[PDB]
Amino acid sequence: MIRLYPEQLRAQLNEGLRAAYLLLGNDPLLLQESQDAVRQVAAAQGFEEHHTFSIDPNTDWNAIFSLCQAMSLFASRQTLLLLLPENGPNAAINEQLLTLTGLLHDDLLLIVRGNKLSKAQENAAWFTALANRSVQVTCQTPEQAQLPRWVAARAKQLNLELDDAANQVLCYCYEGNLLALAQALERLSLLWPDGKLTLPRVEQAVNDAAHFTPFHWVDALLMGKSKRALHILQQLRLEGSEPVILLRTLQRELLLLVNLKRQSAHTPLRALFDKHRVWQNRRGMMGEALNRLSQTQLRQAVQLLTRTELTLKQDYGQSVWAELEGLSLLLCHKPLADVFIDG
Amino acid sequence: MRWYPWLRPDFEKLVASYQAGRGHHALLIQALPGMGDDALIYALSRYLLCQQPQGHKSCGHCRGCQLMQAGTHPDYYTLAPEKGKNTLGVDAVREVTEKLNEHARLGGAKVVWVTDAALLTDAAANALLKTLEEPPAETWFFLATREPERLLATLRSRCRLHYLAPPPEQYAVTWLSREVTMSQDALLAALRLSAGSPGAALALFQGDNWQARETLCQALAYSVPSGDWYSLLAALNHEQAPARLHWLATLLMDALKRHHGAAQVTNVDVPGLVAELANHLSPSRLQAILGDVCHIREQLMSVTGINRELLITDLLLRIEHYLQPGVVLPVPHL
Amino acid sequence: MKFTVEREHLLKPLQQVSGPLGGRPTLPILGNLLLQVADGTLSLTGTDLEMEMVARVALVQPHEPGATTVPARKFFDICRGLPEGAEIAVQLEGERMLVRSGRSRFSLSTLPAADFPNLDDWQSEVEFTLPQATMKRLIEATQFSMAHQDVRYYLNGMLFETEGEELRTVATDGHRLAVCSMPIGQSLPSHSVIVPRKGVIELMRMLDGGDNPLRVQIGSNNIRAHVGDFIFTSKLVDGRFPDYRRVLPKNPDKHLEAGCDLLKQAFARAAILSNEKFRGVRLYVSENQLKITANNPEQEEAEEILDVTYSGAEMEIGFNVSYVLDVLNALKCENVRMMLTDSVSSVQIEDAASQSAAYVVMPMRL
Amino acid sequence: MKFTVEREHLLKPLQQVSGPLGGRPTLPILGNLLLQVADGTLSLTGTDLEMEMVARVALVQPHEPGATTVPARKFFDICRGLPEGAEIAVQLEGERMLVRSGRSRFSLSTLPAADFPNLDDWQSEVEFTLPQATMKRLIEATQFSMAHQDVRYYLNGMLFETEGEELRTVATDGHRLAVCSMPIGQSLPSHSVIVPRKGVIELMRMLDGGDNPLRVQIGSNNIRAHVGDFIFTSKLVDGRFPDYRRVLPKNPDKHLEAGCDLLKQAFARAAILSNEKFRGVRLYVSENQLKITANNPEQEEAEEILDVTYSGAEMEIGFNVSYVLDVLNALKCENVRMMLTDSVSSVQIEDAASQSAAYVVMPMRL
Amino acid sequence: SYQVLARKWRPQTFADVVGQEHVLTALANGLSLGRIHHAYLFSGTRGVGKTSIARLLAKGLNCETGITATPCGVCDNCREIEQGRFVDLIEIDAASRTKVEDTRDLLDNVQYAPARGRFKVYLIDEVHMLSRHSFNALLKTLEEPPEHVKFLLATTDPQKLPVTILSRCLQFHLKALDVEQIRHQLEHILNEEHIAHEPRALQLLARAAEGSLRDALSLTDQAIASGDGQVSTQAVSAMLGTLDDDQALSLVEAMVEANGERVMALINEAAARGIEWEALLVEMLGLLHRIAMVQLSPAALGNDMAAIELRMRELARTIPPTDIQLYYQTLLIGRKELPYAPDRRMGVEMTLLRALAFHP
Amino acid sequence: DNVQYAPARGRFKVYLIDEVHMLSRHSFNALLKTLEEPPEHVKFLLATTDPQKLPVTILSRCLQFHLKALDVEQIRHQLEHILNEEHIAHEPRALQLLARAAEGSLRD
Ligand SMILES: Nc1ncnc2c1ncn2[C@@H]1O[C@H](COP(=O)(O)OP(=O)(O)OP(O)(O)=S)[C@@H](O)[C@H]1O
Ligand SMILES: [Mg+2]
Ligand SMILES: [Zn+2]
Ligand SMILES: [Zn+2]
Repeated sequence: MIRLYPEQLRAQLNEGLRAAYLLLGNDPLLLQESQDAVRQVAAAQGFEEHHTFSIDPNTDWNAIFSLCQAMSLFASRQTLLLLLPENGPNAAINEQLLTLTGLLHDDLLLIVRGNKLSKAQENAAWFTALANRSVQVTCQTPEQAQLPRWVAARAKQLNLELDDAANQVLCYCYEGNLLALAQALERLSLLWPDGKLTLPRVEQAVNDAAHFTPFHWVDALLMGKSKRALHILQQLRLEGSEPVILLRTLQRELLLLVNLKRQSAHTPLRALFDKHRVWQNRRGMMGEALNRLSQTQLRQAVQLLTRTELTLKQDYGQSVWAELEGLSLLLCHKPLADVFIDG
Repeated sequence: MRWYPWLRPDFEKLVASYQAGRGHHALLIQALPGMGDDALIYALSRYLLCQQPQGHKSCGHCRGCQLMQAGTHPDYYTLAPEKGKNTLGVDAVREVTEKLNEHARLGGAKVVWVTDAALLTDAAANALLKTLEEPPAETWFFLATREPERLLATLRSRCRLHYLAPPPEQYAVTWLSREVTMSQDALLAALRLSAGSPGAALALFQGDNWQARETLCQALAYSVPSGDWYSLLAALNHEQAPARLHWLATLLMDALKRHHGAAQVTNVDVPGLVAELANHLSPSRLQAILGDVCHIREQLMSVTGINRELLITDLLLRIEHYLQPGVVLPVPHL
Repeated sequence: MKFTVEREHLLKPLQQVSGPLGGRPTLPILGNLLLQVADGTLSLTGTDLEMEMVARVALVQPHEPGATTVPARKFFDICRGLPEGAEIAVQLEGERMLVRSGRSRFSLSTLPAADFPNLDDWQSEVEFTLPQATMKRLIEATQFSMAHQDVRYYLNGMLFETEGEELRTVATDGHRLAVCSMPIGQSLPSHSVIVPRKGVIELMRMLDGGDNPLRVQIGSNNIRAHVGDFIFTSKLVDGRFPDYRRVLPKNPDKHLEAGCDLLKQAFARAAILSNEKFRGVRLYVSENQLKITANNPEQEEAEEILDVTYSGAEMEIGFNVSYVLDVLNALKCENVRMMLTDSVSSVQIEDAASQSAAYVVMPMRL
Repeated sequence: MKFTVEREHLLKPLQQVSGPLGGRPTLPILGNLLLQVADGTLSLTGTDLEMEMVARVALVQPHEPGATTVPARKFFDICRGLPEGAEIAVQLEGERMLVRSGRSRFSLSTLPAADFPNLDDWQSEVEFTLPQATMKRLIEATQFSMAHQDVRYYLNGMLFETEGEELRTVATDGHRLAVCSMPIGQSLPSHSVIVPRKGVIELMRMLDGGDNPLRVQIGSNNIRAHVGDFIFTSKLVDGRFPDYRRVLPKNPDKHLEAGCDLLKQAFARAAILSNEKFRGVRLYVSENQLKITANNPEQEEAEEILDVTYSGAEMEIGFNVSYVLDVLNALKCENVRMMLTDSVSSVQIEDAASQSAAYVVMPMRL
Repeated sequence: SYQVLARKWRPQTFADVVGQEHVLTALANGLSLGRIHHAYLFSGTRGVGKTSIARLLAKGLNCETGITATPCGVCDNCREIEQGRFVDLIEIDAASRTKVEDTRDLLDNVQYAPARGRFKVYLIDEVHMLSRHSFNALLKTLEEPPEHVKFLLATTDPQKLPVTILSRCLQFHLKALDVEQIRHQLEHILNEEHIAHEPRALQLLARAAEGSLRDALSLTDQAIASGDGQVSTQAVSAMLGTLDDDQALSLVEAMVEANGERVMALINEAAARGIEWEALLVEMLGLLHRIAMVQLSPAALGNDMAAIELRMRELARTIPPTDIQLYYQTLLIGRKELPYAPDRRMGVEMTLLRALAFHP
Repeated sequence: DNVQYAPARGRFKVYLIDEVHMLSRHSFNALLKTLEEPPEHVKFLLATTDPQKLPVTILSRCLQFHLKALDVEQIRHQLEHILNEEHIAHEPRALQLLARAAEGSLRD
């Protein structure tokens, strides 16, 4: 029942392997390296079989049952990996997992990879049964604040030397794409064996390959950093993400902000936050957004959003991204006369 | 569907044409909601499909009448949108036209009923144009629409237009009073609100729409003095948003007419709210707000899948902006 | 009122009526089967709003007149569940029919028979009788030229034309015409009607080429045919089928005779290298010579030469090889006569042995 | 280039070469067969890159040497569509091929033979003749155990190892290994190569129980088989087949000899009475007793008792019914001997009379 | 069998068609000279003779007596075309045949020679409904078709078609029929139908036709059905909801003189009498235009309004031209938005109140 | 698939694709490989009214030639020449009106 992290998982494996393993999170590089380390430790221990299966209703289970109830002809103590679906286990998958836990054997080394389960999905019969001998490695992608420390530690483990400028450049270029960040670190190490990576060194051999989500864009707009908002909008545009989801995500927070600002005239903020049941970590962010802009704003923003939606699903043009970045700049502490944007 | 008394004359007229064999193949009924145009179309189809009609009414016992009662007549190919949708596709028109393309099984006449030509798709209407121009022998069409202007020019040209005018105001008032036990003022307000078309007012009374209107009126009464129009969203955000916008538009129009001087108002049931709204707002502000409300209602009705709450709150914010002194008020212009 | 039925005799009419019926009739009662009893016979009827198929079978046990409706799916399931060769007992008791399967009793929903879309009275305009062989031959000769889906609604069926002692079937799709006429032995009024695709297909799949003649009666709007114990009625279209005399070539001067087997083999061999989509071929006809040529978009040339009898000049005619092959397959004779005027005119195909049938093919213009 | 043949002689080899070649080709020329006439022989290769089927036919007419590639499908259609017994004369004019048959002519587009994927001049590492019977026996003995679909690509096929005057085939799918050896009679260098599933399937398809000595040539990455005047070349699947020597138990002291037919019928009865999937059957063997029970915790235990000739220690093993049934089917005889060491070991099955073929399976842990 | 006037009186010769002299002359001259194109696109408003002219051209091309400017209408092919039976005249609906297979078979069967006639006419209706891929595929056929097929294209609005289609087609702009032409055609039809008619009724029906003759015939049939088989002025006025009285002028005077109570009372009583609101707006627009005209030139006023002359003249002396233009603009704005208003009464009241807001 | 085969009689197997911009993105990508390295006896002649829809790769793989709308004077001169060749009476004002009506498309 031990919750651990991939950074310190090597020591946990070295002190002794565990019957059950499961990697939960969203970071691809951390999950991949944890899986590789576990598999290598198992192989050193003497496990030669590395069976992998993907959980899906279309996929069968007779082969899985036969392999879990049977050894290997020219090996022993197999290892089985299960790739959970992105949405998460359903009732049938829950039945399958508890069945697997029922006949689980010590010689089999269980590994599970997939998106981190939710609170409702956290509790389950198979999960409780495995809790007696379950070590779960959290594999979430570090936040922007946690990114510089993570990349600095990664570089130090690689015997490289990074300054503040190089760390900032790497964070900017590979925000949320830590796999590409590590690949870039390896490439830079190969290019310059000396190990000293100054700002020209990193900047001349890097590319903008960051990946984001619309929630990150809304957070950037709330903070008010124009450069980050424009960068994330560019990344989402290049990724091909449709603007409808961005518009909806922006609209939700815009309506929340408008309601809070209008009803905060004679009502304490704490009572409103408690009633709305918003995230505790977002209380200060919402306060900063509210006090950063007055009622003069949050009015042309809504009209601009409505105009954007109309021009999107009525004219069916391609200038939606221009309107989105205009609204992004508007939400920041900018003049934005709105004559250009037709707010 | 129900057969309202005021359908007696018009029906008796239309059937007379079919009594002489000179009836128009394509008939377009211009009737407001609640006027029972569906009942009129059903009665006309029953008369047409009756094997041995007597006078105007059908016999009620011939094979055609029995099939109509059972609702399985091989003829009488009706067109209507899918229950889970709100528009009629071209495929339905295609298959109905193909079925009409051959002789009637009973050897009598074939009837086609389009429940609402307004919901008909442009492609569907254009496909229907050919069969409507030169229908096969003994083929009759019965279209229906609230606003024939919304239909295509060609389709309106093909059809013979019959306008089902509503009854006299007093007749509708007394009919509703006999039907629903409520104050005559509320009945008159509903009738004027429903464009003086009984049945639609009756439908409004039957549902919870009356309580919604009362809540909206109370919210507007609270908002007008304080100026906090945003709270109105609470009483406006609903699946029936266009109806609530129409109610608000009628209230604003009544206030404006009271300002200009008038003896009758649509919202007679709330003199106090109309008086307060007229007193607390200038005629230019009332006109601007009414135009904005009507435009947003039209956008909500015409546009499909538009974010309702977003448009409503944008309208509320713009209305609040207009009330601020020194702000230029937009004026309608084609 | 007791209904005693034998499973072995019950099987056949039920399958025939359930054939056209689908999984979702789209109406609550359309898929239901109307069972009626009159005098000493019972009729099982099924309709799909555009056809009515009724099987009439006699009985020996006493009964009383009546009519009722039974769901097709539940009835078929009950029949399947019962052991083969057993007896079926059905009783009309109240609003729900009662079926006795051995010691078990089951209740089945019933619906009024007055709601079934079936004709109560029938009027016939022209009626006659013919052996099934005549109709089978006529349809086999004419149907393959029937159009499947064309904007010209009148061209997607078969024209039945009864003139005096002669009965004729005509079909076309704008590119090929097939006509088959022959005497029937009795005089009839000059009447022409059009039977749609579904009617002809159902008639063919229902016809068995038996020795018992069938009676056909055509009314103002519908056509009904009774063969043995089955009666199928469909509704016509009356799209004013084009006159077939005009489409035929007017005095085709150039006549050439050929062997049906040789010609069909040559066309089949040419078709392999012809355009798989356009399927066009060229025929250079000269004195006792027929050169068939075919090309492909890849420029694959296929040429062959056939010896025939022909006294005309030299000409080049384009054709659709598929239509010619279909005509030859539907011909089934030892000799084939082709009549034509010029390269830009329709070409007629007949048999020297008997002219009871003829075909016309529209050439290719590039 | 020019030659003349009869469609009777070409119908079979064209079908053979064009059989495996199906679907769209990876390269356009791979969709075309390469035919070459030289020294009185016409060889047609239906290359599939991975596999090459070559059919050779004899030429007696005054041909002319030459090679060219032509699409297989249309050429085969042309050859098949001609009249039976007709002779086909093929010539090359320009970049096209002309086909003449009596009064019929065809033209086909031909790609240059240079662009055809050339069969490299790799010299066979081990070439040797062999009768068909031994090869067929080896394939039958070592084809039921190879994995049909496994992540380990090298286990999809089976491994042929030639050592001295001996050829051995080993197949496995992760649980059982079947190994069959046959003395070739001629000393050869040691060499191991994995043949893929499709290659062996095509090879066994080629086998027809003839008297032609089947010549096998094992190369660095290609295996070729000559049967009479037909050649089948396949690309050996890479990887490294696990050594079978370690898999074979050293001293399986415990022995069990029993009638093969008795075990076959017992397993068939268990399978038919235990059609439910999963839940491998558990067999308890004791002195003159064998009780097979269904592991199904829900389905009733269809226990079956047989009187085997075993008189050793008693134990219960949870085997898979399908696995043992297939293994016993592969060994079709009257008696069978199974040797095991303990509860956890690989039981080796063999014929009580012959021991050339071994069937080392392992129990399914319970 | 009884047929409506639109079907009964469909032109059967180039002389029976009313108006559109230029296109008819061009078609006749082309047929006479033998200079015939392979693509005739007809553009114009509804009810102007698209299908009629297309069918007449098809008859002229397919007549058995050679290519004739005026088809006889009695041949086998001529009669079949008149009855919609001619196989070589394929009438295609663009909206229905939008799928890929439809156009693919449309351009695949062109090679086949005509079954009966000398030209395989393709009459495609409302061509603007075809998909872009359909136009792209049909460009080749529309450019260099075989010399046995003619494409006849009909569309309400030609601009929506791809520019290439317009380039490859001869465009004939069917002018909207004027009031005089519609009145003359209706008079001729009623005289030939042995139906009595009044000049006022014919004028009103022609005015309400809005330039389309099919709409005029439909209105005439509606009046016949309602008018007990008599085209009477009173019956047509009741059917069409035409004021033809001083109510419109009184309401305009009230609107100009503010006095909202009078305007509201007038609208209330008009609604009680059940009139057509679009007719009321049109009448107001006509009155305002007449007031402007008399302000510019007093001689431009007729005698029909003599009973209301002086009062009307008073407006011409009292209202400055700019205010007249403002009122006309407001009335036109109301006209545009009347269909889209929640109710016709609400739209009219909003328009009149907006006009009332304006004042010197 | 049939591009590799040699031309029937012509020295090149010229391809002329009309309105190439209508091809799907996948079709363009599949065509890229043959466009870069076509057989020596194969020539591609793409054509489209809207060149901005084409992928940048397609544009870079081929020589572009953007035909310009013909001048009004050029259209008038061409009309005069063809009418003179056909022996048809014409007036300068009529030719000017026709040239004005035809914006830049000589076909119009
Ligand atoms: N120019 C015209 N001359 C004579 N009759 C006409 C004319 N235009 C319309 N009509 C009459 O109106 C009927 C139908 O109108 P059409 O001739 O189809 O005009 P249309 O433009 O084709 O209508 P659309 O565009 O399909 S709605 C005809 O049968 C005539 O009776
Ligand atoms: Mg028309
Ligand atoms: Zn009746
Ligand atoms: Zn004629």
